[PDB]
Amino acid sequence: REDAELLVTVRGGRLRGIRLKTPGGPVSAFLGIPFAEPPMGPRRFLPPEPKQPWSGVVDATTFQSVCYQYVDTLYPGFEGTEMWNPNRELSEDCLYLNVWTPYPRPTSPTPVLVWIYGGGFYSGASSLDVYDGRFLVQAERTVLVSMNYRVGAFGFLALPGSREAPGNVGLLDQRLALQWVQENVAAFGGDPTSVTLFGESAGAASVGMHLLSPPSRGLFHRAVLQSGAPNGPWATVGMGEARRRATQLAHLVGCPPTGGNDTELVACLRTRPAQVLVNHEWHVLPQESVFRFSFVPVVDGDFLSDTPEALINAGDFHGLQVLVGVVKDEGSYFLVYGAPGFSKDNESLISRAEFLAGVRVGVPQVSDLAAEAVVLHYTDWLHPEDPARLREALSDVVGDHNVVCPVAQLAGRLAAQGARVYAYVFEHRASTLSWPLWMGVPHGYEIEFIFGIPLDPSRNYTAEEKIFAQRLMRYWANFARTGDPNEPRDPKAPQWPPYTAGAQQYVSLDLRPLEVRRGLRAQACAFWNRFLPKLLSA
Amino acid sequence: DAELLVTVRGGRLRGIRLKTPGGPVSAFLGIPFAEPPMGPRRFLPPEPKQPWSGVVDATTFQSVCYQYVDTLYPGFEGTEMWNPNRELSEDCLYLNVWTPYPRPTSPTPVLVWIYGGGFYSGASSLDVYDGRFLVQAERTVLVSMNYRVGAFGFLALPGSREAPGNVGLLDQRLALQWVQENVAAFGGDPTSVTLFGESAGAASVGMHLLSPPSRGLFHRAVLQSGAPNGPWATVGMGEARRRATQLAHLVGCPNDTELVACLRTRPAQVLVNHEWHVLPQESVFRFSFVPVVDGDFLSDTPEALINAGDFHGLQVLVGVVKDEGSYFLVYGAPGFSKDNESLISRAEFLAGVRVGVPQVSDLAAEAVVLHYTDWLHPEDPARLREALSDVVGDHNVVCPVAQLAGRLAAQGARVYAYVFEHRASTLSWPLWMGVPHGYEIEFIFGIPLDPSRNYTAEEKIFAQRLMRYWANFARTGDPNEPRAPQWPPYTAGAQQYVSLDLRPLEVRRGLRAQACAFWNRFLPKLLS
Ligand SMILES: *[C@@H]1O[C@H](CO[C@@H]2O[C@@H](C)[C@@H](O)[C@@H](O)[C@@H]2O)[C@@H](O[C@@H]2O[C@H](CO)[C@@H](O)[C@H](O)[C@H]2NC(C)=O)[C@H](O)[C@H]1NC(C)=O
Ligand SMILES: *[C@@H]1O[C@H](CO[C@@H]2O[C@@H](C)[C@@H](O)[C@@H](O)[C@@H]2O)[C@@H](O[C@@H]2O[C@H](CO)[C@@H](O)[C@H](O)[C@H]2NC(C)=O)[C@H](O)[C@H]1NC(C)=O
Ligand SMILES: *[C@@H]1O[C@H](CO)[C@@H](O)[C@H](O)[C@H]1NC(C)=O
Repeated sequence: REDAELLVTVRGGRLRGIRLKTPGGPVSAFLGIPFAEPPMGPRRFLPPEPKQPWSGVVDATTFQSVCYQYVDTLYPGFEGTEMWNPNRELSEDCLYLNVWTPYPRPTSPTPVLVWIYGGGFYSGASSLDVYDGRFLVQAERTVLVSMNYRVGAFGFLALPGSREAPGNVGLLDQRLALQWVQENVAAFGGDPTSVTLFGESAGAASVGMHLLSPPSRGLFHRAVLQSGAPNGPWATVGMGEARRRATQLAHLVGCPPTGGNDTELVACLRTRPAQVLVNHEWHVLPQESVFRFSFVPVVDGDFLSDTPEALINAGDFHGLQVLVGVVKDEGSYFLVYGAPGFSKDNESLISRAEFLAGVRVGVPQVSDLAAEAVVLHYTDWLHPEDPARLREALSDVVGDHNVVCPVAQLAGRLAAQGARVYAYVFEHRASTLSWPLWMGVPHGYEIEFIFGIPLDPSRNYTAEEKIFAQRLMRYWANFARTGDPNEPRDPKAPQWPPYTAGAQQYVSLDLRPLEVRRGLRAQACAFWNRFLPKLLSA
Repeated sequence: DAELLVTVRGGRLRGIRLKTPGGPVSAFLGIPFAEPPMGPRRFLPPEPKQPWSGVVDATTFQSVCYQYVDTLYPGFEGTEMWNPNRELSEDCLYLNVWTPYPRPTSPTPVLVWIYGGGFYSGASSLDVYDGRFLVQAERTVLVSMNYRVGAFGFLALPGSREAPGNVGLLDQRLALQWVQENVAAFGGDPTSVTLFGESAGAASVGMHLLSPPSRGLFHRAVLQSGAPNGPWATVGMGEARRRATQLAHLVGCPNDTELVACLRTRPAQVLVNHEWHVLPQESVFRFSFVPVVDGDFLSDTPEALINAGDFHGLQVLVGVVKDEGSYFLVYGAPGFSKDNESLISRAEFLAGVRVGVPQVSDLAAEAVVLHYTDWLHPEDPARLREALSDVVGDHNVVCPVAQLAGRLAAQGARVYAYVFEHRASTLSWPLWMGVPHGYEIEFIFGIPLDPSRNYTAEEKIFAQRLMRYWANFARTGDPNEPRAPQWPPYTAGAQQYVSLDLRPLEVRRGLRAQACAFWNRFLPKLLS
């Protein structure tokens, strides 16, 4: 009749899961658990409501729908883009989370990893192949949780001050899921007193915002920020700019038939089909850029009482352990989405005039003086027009500005203000990687190793890549268990030292053993983090 | 001895025979080329020397123009070699001619030397400017003049006739006119005159390049460690008026006519004693009275003039020493001394920057600290010493010279560039200063051939090389010897220059190209 391992009772009612086959053995998965009431109709743009209790058994046996989002059509049928696109139907009914647990269920409380996906706050889903938790859970005996959260207008359109579209509800979705983990993870054998958040890109930025928001900060203990930071220039927006964007979107879909009473405007927005909002959301940006990020978290005093930059500087982070890192070529991926002269299908050897144009697109919304400063810093004046060099330099501009330097600034301030910080640069280019060689190790391509995807037999990774994947999973689980990625009791293994504002040490992650190195693009980031904001005042 | 008797338009001269290790040389030292600029003539353009009867005694150097005397390290060779070595006088407008013995009987190419000293000091009589070795070795005629410095040469009340400014530059021009009219009497060829100069002397040369009435007085130019577009080399009309006015107040003077008349009653030495504290801020530089851009001598700023010029038909030799900034740091950069290693702290570095780069905004200063900090070693004392040296040298010498070279080459000129990288075995400054500002000059003039001095045999050969490059350039506009690794022209693209040291010429690219992008391309956009 029934199998007890696959049955669990959470506060809301009963659930039935599936037994998953992994190369190392069985795992229990409960996929598609509802944690909020569906944010439908009148509940569009509103904070999430906790899921009301149910009778009978909910089947948590497959991933639920993807939240409504734009679908990338740049390179149709190309694996490099398609691997990030929705693999379930789009629905506004998307507030479900997923729990993976060992088979049989742990008998003593087990550390929990909670994954928050990225996608620029306009896309992403917990159901992507590359976020499959079955391999981590099996290899390291942790519980893994991932949630869906609203993106785009649905998650971050804000008319600040109003009750009908207060903004940041996508982050509130993440918080509700975190509250759910507190109240329920024990039922799966998980330890609500050992919860580690981790996420990549917009997911990392979200992790960081939970760090800086007191009502979230109580729901977890440790944090991992992969290739993103809450102080990233794309990651937040001001109350005014948020309103301008909300309002422009409304206008574009015929709402108020501009501005006016917020209640009327939002009610008119609620009558539009989801797909219509999605279709117009690319229009609301002030400048042509490679960062299609129309709606993102808003600094409005509520979720964030001040800018993330400010909150970081003012904060006491004693008793916090954090793991942070970046891939070797953060910038390259983004360049084929707009920068003149770039394509995945040629060498993208750009001209100097193409380089100058690329700087404005890769660093949108800075003054001409600031742009000049960028061009000066990144030009090699002994070779000002070498196409190969200009390509590399532009990739560095985009990467440094949007990822590496926000991450370095976060790491430095946290370390100096009480946190134990560990830092990495991921340098392995997958044998399976379908992007061209000149892109190096692009944004996003460490995730599949962290989740242990190369252990999937149907995939064609090398045996060394399997070993490497197992190393990374070990570091992450070590960090989740102890706050330290280092092998507890292993001495002949090279040691990963803490990152500090002075020595600035980090390790390289590739097939070779750990190599300790200094500075996260230190010269470059002094420009973005120390000088450029002073040029902003005067 | 008839070789020592010469008649110039003004009258008759008696010179002196000098010895060198290579043979004799004829020298005519202390020739008057202007009426003495004294009493009512203080601050005025030079008047041509009125003819004389009898024979001028031209066997010894004449007086040094009034100037501050450096007392930072009394008795120290490294500083005393630049101080006056004759008595001070406002009666100082004399020039000197060295020529082969016996005097050439066919037109010989002429080198004309303009000394540096921040426009506040210097003299043609310093040992290190001794023309005898160049003249014997390379058979040129060599001329050097004294020109008025400090307030006496560059105090300006723009618009006034009583003190129009730039008269020290006019002293230089008048001497160049003198050379046109009289150098043939010594065997010199007035159709082959090369100007060379170091530091403010180099800025002077460049200024003559950019001023049409001077441009007809010479044919080729050498600019050593200085350039007319240097941030210290000129002053705007308004700021010149302010500094003049402040000097007047400091010496107790109260209408331009009235002000200048009162200044003219003050002993020269009194003006000198107060010239230092008219500057708008503390600085390692003592540069109160400098050439003023007033539309007359310079119709525009040297920067503007350089950008707008057609320089086809010009050949220029330019260069710098390896460590331009180090020398200046011991004159007021906190934590610096010639007598210790000058290992400064970061706070001292930050302070030093405001002193090495005066009168720029905080934002500008921050940018300087950004560019020159190694953010992996932000506090290493040795690295900080080196970087502050870099800052001062880049800003004041290397990047103005680089900009001048690039623009001239891109606008028709043929440019040759060098970096001078030999530290003299006899150098009396500490080792951490490397090759400091001014210490190529003694090699160019062949001072190492003086047997009474203690240079090595390698060093004498080196000097001979440098004398040959320089005279080659004066004769043909090309320093190269026959095919020897060749010295290529400097171009805005390839940016090639050669290293001058004991080794053969090594060709390299870029005169601190990354650093000078900061000073020459970015920083101007900021101040807008
Ligand atoms: C490299 O590619 C870009 C992108 O163009 C597309 O991708 C190429 C691989 C190739 O398949 C092209 O036919 C595609 O159009 C090129 O930039 C484009 O150039 C075309 C023609 O000049 C122009 O109309 C587009 O606007 C350009 N697009 C952008 C984003 O600038 C680039 O020239 C290619 N470099 C080569 C071929 O050397
Ligand atoms: C290196 O020397 C400087 C200069 O000080 C002078 O030269 C020294 C060799 C010694 O003879 C001192 O007595 C001289 O004053 C030092 O900077 C000075 O430090 C003292 C310390 O109180 C201070 O009073 C002076 O104002 C400083 N002078 C300047 C120009 O900043 C420097 O500390 C020495 N470096 C060392 C000792 O490591
Ligand atoms: C907006 O309109 C609604 C519709 O009746 C009204 O109740 C509300 O008071 C209005 N909002 C404000 C701020 O006045």
